[PDB]
Amino acid sequence: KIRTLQGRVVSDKMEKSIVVAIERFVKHPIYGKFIKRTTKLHVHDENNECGIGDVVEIRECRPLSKTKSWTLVRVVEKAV
Amino acid sequence: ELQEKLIAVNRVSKTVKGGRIFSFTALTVVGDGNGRVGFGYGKAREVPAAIQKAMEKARRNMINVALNNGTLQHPVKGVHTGSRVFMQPASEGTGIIAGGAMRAVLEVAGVHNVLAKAYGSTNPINVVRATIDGLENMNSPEMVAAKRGK
Amino acid sequence: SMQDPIADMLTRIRNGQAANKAAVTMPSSKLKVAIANVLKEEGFIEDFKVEGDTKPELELTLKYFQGKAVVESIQRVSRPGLRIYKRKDELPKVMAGLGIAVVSTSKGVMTDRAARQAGLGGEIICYVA
Amino acid sequence: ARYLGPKLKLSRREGTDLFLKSGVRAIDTKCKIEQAPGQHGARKPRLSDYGVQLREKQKVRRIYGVLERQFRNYYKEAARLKGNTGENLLALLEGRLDNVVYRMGFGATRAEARQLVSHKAIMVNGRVVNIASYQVSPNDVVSIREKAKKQSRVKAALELAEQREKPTWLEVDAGKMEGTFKRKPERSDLSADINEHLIVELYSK
Amino acid sequence: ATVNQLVRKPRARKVAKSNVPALEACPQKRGVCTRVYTTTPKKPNSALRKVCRVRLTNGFEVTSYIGGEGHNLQEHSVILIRGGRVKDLPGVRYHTVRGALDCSGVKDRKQARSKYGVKRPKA
RNA sequence: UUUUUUUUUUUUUUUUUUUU
RNA sequence: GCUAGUAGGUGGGGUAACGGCUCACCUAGGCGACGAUCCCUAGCUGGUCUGAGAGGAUGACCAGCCACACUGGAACUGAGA
RNA sequence: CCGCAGAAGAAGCACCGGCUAACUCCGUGCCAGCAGCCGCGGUAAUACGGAGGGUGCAAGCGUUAAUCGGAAUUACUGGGCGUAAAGCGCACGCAGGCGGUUUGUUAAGUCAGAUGUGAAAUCCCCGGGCUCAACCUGGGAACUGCAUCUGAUACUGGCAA
Repeated sequence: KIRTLQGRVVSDKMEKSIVVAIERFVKHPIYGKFIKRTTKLHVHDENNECGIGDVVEIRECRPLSKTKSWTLVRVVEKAV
Repeated sequence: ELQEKLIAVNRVSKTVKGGRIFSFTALTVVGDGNGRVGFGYGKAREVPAAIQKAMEKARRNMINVALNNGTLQHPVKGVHTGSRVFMQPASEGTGIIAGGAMRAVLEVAGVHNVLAKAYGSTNPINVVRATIDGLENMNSPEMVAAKRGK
Repeated sequence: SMQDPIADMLTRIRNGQAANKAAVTMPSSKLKVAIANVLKEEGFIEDFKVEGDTKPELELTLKYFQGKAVVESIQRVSRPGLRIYKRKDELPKVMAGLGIAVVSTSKGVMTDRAARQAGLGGEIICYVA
Repeated sequence: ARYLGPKLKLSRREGTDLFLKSGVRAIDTKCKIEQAPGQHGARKPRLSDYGVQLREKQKVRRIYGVLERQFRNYYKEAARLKGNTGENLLALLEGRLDNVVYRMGFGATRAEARQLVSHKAIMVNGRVVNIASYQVSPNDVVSIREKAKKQSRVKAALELAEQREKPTWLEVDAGKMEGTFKRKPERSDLSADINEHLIVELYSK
Repeated sequence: ATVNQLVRKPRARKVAKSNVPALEACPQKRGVCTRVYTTTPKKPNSALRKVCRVRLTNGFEVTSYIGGEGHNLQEHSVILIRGGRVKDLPGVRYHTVRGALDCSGVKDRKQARSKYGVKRPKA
C-alpha cells in the first residue's frame, strides 16, 4: 500500500541521507502535457549502495528529523 | 401551380460626363410544391420587365431537393468564397426558421422543417448563390446507401 | 508523416479518391489496417487487400462514384497529445441521425454506433461524414 | 384591464366572423371590411412581413381577450412543453376558463364569458376560480353554479349555438349546463383560421 | 473617397462627434454651485443664463449648464449633474435637473408632466 | 529610361417625400 | 534578485502530535529565468440577471468563513469569553 | 359564502418619427431645445414646443447609472495569418517542444463497472393542498471529479528486443 515513486539520485551531502527528487505526480486541471515540475523526495538512506547513478524505488516512513519521511526499497533502473 | 418570388435588388444609378444614368435589375426564385427549387437573374429598361426576364430564367427545370418527408436528411455543402454554407434540418414539426434573407428558396417548395440564418455574410446574394449551386450536389437515400453498400 | 501517427491514412483516402483513381496503395501501420477493414464492411470503399505478407503493403479500392470523393465531408479530430477520449454517451451522433464516425477503444478500431451499443467510450479517430 | 371596447372597433381590424361578438346583427354588416374600414388610407394601404404576424398576435390577444402579461406567461413554460406553437399556446387560450364556457354556450359572446367567470357564476368541479387564466384539462369538469344555470344569457347562447357547428373536442349538457374537454384540441380542427405558429416566430422577427 | 479628409463629416446628420473628456468615477453626480458667472461675449447672445463652475476633482477645472427653467439657481446650492452638451455651449460638458433644495425649477407649467414631475391641472 | 510655355481662381447652394 | 535558525547535521529540550516549530553549536548550506523577490487587487460557494454556452460577471438569500460592535491590544475568571 | 341596495366606488402616462407602435392641425426661427445608434430644427420643423385625437398597454408607462446583446472575439471546450491585427533581414547552440514503428510485455493516464460523497430548497420533470394563480410542495432524478476495488486493452507513457 506504499506510494513508490521512481527517484533519480539528484543530491548527496548527509552520512545517512540522499535526495531522489523527480516530477510531482499530483496533477491539476490544465492543457494536455505531462506534470513536469519537481517535488522534494528527501530520504533516509543507510546502505548507500545506490550512490549517485541508479534510479531508486522508496516507501513512506517516519520523519525522524525535518520532514525527511521516505526510505529506500530497490533499484528501478540500474547504474546509468 | 408554380410559386414565383423576388429576393434582392439594386439602386444601380451613377454620375458620368454628364448627368446621371440608372438601371432596373432582379434576383428571383421559382418552385413546384412536391420538392423542386430554382433561381434566375434579369434586367430591363423597366421594373416589372426585369422581374419578368428574371422569373422566366428561374422557371428552368428546378432541382428535386432530397426531402423525406417535410424536410431533408443531409447538410449538403452550399460551397462559396466563405458563406460557408450549411443548413440544419429541424425535427419535422416546428417550421422554416431560416434566414429571411434566403428563406424564399425553400418556401417556394414548402420545405416545412429547415433552419439556419445568414451565417458568414450580411448579403442575401452571397447565400442564395451558394445554396442552389450546392443543392445540385445532393445525394438520394439510395445513393448514400450505394456509397455505404452497393 | 511521422510527426502525427497515423494521420496520413485519412488524407490519402481523400487525395486519391478525389484524384480520378479507383485505387490507392501504401505501407501498412498499427491502426490503418483495422480502419481499412471497417471502411469496407460499412462499404465506403469497394475492397481492401494487403500484400507482401512478411513486411506488407496496404491497398484500398476507392469508390470513384460520379468522379467525386466519398470521404469529402470527413474530419480527423484527435491530434498529438491533445487527444480526444469521449465517454459512451458523449460519442458522435452526427448528420441529424444519418451518422457516422470511426473510433478506437478497449476492443479495437470500430464505428461510433457499434461502440455506443457495446457501451464503451474511446479515441475519436475521425467523423466519416 | 382587458381593453373593454369599443368592441366592434377590434373587428374593423382583427377581421371577419370573430367570436368576440358571434351572435346578432353587427356581424359582416357593420365590421366594414370590403366596404373601407380605415377610410383615409383605404386607397392604397400596405402590410409588412413582420406586421402581418403582428396583426395575428393581435387576432389571438383581442379575440380571446388576454393581456400582454399572459402572452409572456403562457410562452414562459411553452419552451418546457413538447409539441407545436399551436398546442403550447393557442389551444390554452381556447380552453382557459373564460373561453371554454363560451365554447359550450354558458355565454353568447367571447367578451361576455370573461365577465361571467369573474362574477362567480361558473365553477371548476366546485372551484369558483375567477383567476380565469386557470386552464381546464381533459375529462374533468366545468359547470355554471345552481342560482345562475339557465339565467337568460345562457339560453341566448344555447338556442343560438344550436344552428351552428358545435366542436367534438369538448362535450356539454344543454338542459342542466355542465361539461369538459373530452380530448386535447388539434391544430387541424381547432377551427381558428389562424396560422397558429406565427405568434412565437414573431419573437425571432 | 480619400478617407483622411472624407471621414470628418461626410453624410450623417446627427454627426456622432461629441467631445466628452474626463472620468475619475461616474457621470451622474452632485455639483456645488462654487462661483457664478454670466460673462463672455459669444455668437449665441446667451441671455439671463447664469452658467457657473463646479468643484469636481477630475484633473482640470469644469463648468455646468442650468438645465431647465426657473431663474434662481444661486451660488450656495448643490444640484444633480448629467450629460447633454448642446452645440450652443463652449467649455461646458454637462446640464442639470435643477429643482432640488430651494431652486424650484418648473413654476406652474401644467404641460411638464412626467418630464419634470408636476401634478394635474383642472381636468 | 531628359521631361519647369508663367503661378494662382472664396464659401455656400444645386441636389423632385416614402415602406416595397 | 530572495534566505539568517535560514539550510543540514550535532545533540539538548518539551508538543496531545511533526519539525531551524527551534536555541546553542560545527559548517555554510537553501532558492532562481519549468516565475525565486514583491506587490496587485480582492470576499470565496452552492448558486445565478442572462443559456447549445464554453464566455462577460457577482459572492450578498440560507448558511459556511471570518471578524467584530469606540481605537482596542490582550491576560485572567468560566466546559463554554 | 347567503339576501338586499347601486354600475354603483376602481387609471393613467410615454406620447405621437421610422426601431415593437397610431398623424396631423400648428408654433418659434440651428430660438428654447430632447441628443441613444440614427434622426430632428438651418420661416412651410410629422415626435424641439403647443394643441386636437387616440394609441401601445393597463398598476402600470417610459427611461435611466452600468455591459454582454444582434455580432461571430482570448477560443484545453470555440480561431482567424492577401486584409482590420496578420510567419518578426538573421540562427552560432543552452535548455525546452516532436522524437523513426512494431513484436513480446505493462495498465499509471483510456474507458466501463461495483461501491462511497453531494443530509434539505436545485437546475430538469410530475403529482398535488388551499377557490386558486401564485404559493405551499412532496415524489422522481442527475452531478465530469476524488475515493476503494473489479476489469476491458485501441491510444498516452513505459519495458525487453
